[PDB]
Amino acid sequence: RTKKVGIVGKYGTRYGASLRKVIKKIEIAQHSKYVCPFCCKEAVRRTACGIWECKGCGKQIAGGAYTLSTISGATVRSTVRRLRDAKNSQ
Amino acid sequence: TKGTSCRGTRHNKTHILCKRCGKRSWHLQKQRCASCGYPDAKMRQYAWGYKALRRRTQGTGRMRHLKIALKR
Amino acid sequence: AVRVTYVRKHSYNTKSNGIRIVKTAGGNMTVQHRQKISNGVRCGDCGCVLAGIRHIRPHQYGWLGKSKRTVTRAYGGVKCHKCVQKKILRAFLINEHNLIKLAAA
Amino acid sequence: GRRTLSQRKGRGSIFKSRSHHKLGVAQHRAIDFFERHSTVRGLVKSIEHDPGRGAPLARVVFRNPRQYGLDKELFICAEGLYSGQYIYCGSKASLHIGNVLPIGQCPEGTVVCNVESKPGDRGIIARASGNYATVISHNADNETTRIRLPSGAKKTLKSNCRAMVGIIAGGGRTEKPILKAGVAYRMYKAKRTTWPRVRGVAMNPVDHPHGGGNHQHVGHPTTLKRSSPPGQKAGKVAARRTGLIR
Amino acid sequence: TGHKGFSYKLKLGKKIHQNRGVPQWFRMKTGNTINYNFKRRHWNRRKMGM
Amino acid sequence: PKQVQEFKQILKLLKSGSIRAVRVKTNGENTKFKVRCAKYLYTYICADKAKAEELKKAIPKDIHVVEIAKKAP
RNA sequence: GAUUCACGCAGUGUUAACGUGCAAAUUACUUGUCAUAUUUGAGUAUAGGGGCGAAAGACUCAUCGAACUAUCUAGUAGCUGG
RNA sequence: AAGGUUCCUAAACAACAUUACUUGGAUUAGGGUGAAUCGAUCCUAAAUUACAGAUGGAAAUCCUUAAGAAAAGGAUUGAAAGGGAAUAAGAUUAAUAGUUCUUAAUCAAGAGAAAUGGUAACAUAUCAUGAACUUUAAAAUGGAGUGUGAAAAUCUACGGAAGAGUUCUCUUUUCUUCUUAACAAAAGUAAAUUCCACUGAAAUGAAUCAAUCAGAGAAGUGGAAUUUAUUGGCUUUGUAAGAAAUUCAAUGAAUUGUGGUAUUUUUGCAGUCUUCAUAAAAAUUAAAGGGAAUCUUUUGCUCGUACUAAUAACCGCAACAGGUCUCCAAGAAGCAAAAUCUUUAGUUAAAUAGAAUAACGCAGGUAAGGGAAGUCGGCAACAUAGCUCUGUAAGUUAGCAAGAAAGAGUAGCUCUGGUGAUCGAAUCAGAACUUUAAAGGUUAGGGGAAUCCGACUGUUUAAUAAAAACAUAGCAUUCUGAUAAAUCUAAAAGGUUCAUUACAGAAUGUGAUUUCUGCCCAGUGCUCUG
RNA sequence: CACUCAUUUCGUUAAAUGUUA
Repeated sequence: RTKKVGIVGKYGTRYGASLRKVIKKIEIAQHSKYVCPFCCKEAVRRTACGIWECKGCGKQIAGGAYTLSTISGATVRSTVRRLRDAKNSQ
Repeated sequence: TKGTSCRGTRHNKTHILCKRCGKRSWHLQKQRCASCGYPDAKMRQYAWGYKALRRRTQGTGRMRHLKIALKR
Repeated sequence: AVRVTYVRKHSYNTKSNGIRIVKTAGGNMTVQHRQKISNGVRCGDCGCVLAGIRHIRPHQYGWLGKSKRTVTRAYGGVKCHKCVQKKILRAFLINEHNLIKLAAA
Repeated sequence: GRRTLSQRKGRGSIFKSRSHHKLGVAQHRAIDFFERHSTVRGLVKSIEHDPGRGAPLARVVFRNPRQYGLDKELFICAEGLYSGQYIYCGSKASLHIGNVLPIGQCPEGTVVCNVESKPGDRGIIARASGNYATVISHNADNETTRIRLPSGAKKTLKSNCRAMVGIIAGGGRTEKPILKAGVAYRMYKAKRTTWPRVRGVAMNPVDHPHGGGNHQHVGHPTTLKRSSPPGQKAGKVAARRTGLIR
Repeated sequence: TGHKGFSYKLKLGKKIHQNRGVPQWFRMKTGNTINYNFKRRHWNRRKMGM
Repeated sequence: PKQVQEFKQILKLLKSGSIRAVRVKTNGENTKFKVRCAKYLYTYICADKAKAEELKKAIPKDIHVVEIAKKAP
């Protein structure tokens, strides 16, 4: 249908090639489905900025602005898990 | 359009009648009277308004009680 | 066609100023006043609309019969059957687990 | 001359916060015995969008420690919190995401958020989207700990200052390019009146200190002292450096 | 307006009552100088401003 | 206005002392017995002339009866 | 915060009409715009070296490069008129 | 809202409405506004104001639950468009009527050891107890777009009853009426959604305009609930034909079926999309957990209610071509709520006319041959214009340019074929023949080639400047760890951003994208960990 | 330098602070 302007085709020709390309990556992630961490169904969809609701599974999860989990919050979860193990074991 | 045209939308009263002085000087949004200086306990009078003093003061009304006390 | 007028003195199409134009005797049409559409009861946990309770205005629930504003079950009218069924299993299974885990394991 | 827009902002008439649809004040619960010496459990009932702020808010329900009833709270949601989760607040709380612990119980290197500046003041630092503070070091001699603020500055706090373990949800909000003036207009729907900013050079000499003449230019240095009076303090104040840094 | 306060309506009625002329018998009094009421008004000529 | 359905309940209405007035309207097909009670106006649609006469006899003699036809009173 | 037409609104041109006017700013045609940075009512908030301003020294009751009103005040005038 | 008696009637016409008036929104005198159910009253919103306290030389300012021996928890006011107990039809008046009258209803406040059924979802004309306390739900929540249920209006099929129109030319014809409320009932019968029971789906199925869904269980079969403008959505029934409509006779008689896979409006519903926007509260109501204790009848207070709501009742000095918020809404034709014509309703008066038909005007037109030579300048006018088919360049941020440009067709009449359901929809294609050779009555883009500026949508000097000016997104700089930064105040347990916390707050410059931002710290600023 | 006792900034329903047991 379109060569390379896939989702930012709604913007027409009026915001600059680079700005349309930067927002294209974010809008694809913002409107995509994600695997539910509790029921493993590809059904998590954003409702508001930072709120992700799992449709066929009935869970409301706080996450990133445009993705279910940020890379910064992914390391923090692993950092806290490692720190808790050290505290629990000596 | 600042002349004839803009006067068409004048259908909201800034002032209504005052309970204490009887003049259409009660500002609705300010909740006070511009003439008698309502809820303020003292009646509003100014020395630069010498005519406004002789328009509403002692003796400009009925003097229902004071007309008898002084003559007595 | 026959054109109508408001009967009350509300001249604006607000939410409480809904009307229905119905035909009357002699071919003339009269103006009614229609009620607002109301929501129903929701489970306190899952937020789902409860069955067996009508979606009417809050003051109209008093006029209903006693059995028409609730369901003959525990937490009837405030919790769904799924909401209640998990409450029963949570209550029994946690207490049973505590009985063996602690309390003379 | 006239009064600049920065001066008119301090009277707060049309510049008051548009805080009508806000959920409430987001903070920890008031500190009591059961959280100084024990732990309380709170259920995350729902996660909501607080107007005017980028991070989601959690409606946590602690039962009650002393009376009969409920204690409905309103936390700033940490990333990874979900509905129906059990979170714990107290000194002996486990080191899990979403729990509220005294800052002295967190090991060095722990990532926390909604930290208290003064104990019992219900959270000050690390409250915006994706923001956090890191525990640097502890000091048991005077019962104090060091944390790293999101701006990079280090702060020394009492060891019993409370914070929530994890990242504030909603990170990456500012990485999406606003494209339209309309979107920026809607961004301040539940905020103050600031958005359409007229440049000072585009004004007249009465309106602004930058109000120029026949050519749109400032005319005098834009770096000013901190002691400049209001109405002339326009531009960069106490600027140590200036320009595209290298 | 149709909608009005009770005391405002009574002040409207008084302005109606005062918009009347001198009665004929009053004009035949000896030494009479009051023939026409000069405090008179009409709705389309002067607005009473209340 | 409420409607009684069969022949039994109407009789108990005239037998009861709550009655206030009775109006009988004869139509081209049926006859309606409208019992004016304190709160409601109960009506019975009798399509049988034989049972209509029985209902007419059961009316207590001390109550007002209005017979209506093609012309209203 | 795509293109257009209509209900509405504006005011690009005629530098048309009128210019002791319908009007102390309007009329006609042409043109533009005609729902999300939209249009609009009511309530409410902000007041004069102040307010408000997508910024024209614009608007703040036909009054604005500092409103209106009253007092100081019969302000002073080497200047004009009698 | 504003006006305030302008409303209705009678007498009367001096003045007023640029002539006149027997007319009038004008003069004189009378008459007129009826509520338990409509509103105000009640609740709170943005906000507003008290006692005590804090502050000030003073006037007074601040605070609104914090400071209090005040208020179980926090005071006043704030909406005739927000929330809200409950009334309809017909008739009636010179004028008021969800207000009077007739009939029929509804609401509130009064008076006369604690049940069953179903596996279940859940169900039983009050039934079938349920205190303190706590919890939940309701009141009570954006917008776009698609599909669809129902009603009404319009159109139309079948069968008529009654009246009217045309009729020397025809027309079994054209037109009009054929209706029914609140509140309740339960013959018959729907659409959508969500749950429950049985069983367990792969050869994966189910389905929508689109989607979407399923072993945390699909499809199938059988059930439960709720929504659909009052009871229960529609037909039907009570009210209720006794009303009303249309006729006929001189008060009395006649009628008042059934349908439609059509269009529009209204009202719900179901899922889809969109937000760095997530789109009120309280009065007040119901339910739950807990287990303390052991049909008739009466009353329903206060205030508003007349009239205009505008080319004459309002604001502009006025019966001013200006301005001023809404509700209802027929036919033709068309994509269209466009222009044009008509029906119901309103009106023919709205700063006077008659004769004549000079110049010069204002408004609307046309024109031989030429075709911008006129002019500062194609100003003004002309011109193009709907739909279908073919075709469409450079450039480009690859999205566009584009309705590019360019070309052909279009009428009337008589036919044929395609698109469905178990008779019907306007839509499309094709073929004969005829003509004045067909979008054009009305409506209805002129196009192309370059250059400059602003990136774009948007805003602006009300009344000589609408733009290249302002805004904008993008880029960049500065300060600030909150007892802070900025900043209002004479002061202040004072105020604003701040219900906030660096992805934040505050102060600035440039102005989308692409490419690039060179050298200079002497001077004036600013800064230093000196 | 050490303390708190005026003073500053706070938080709560002034709801287990400090020392023993």
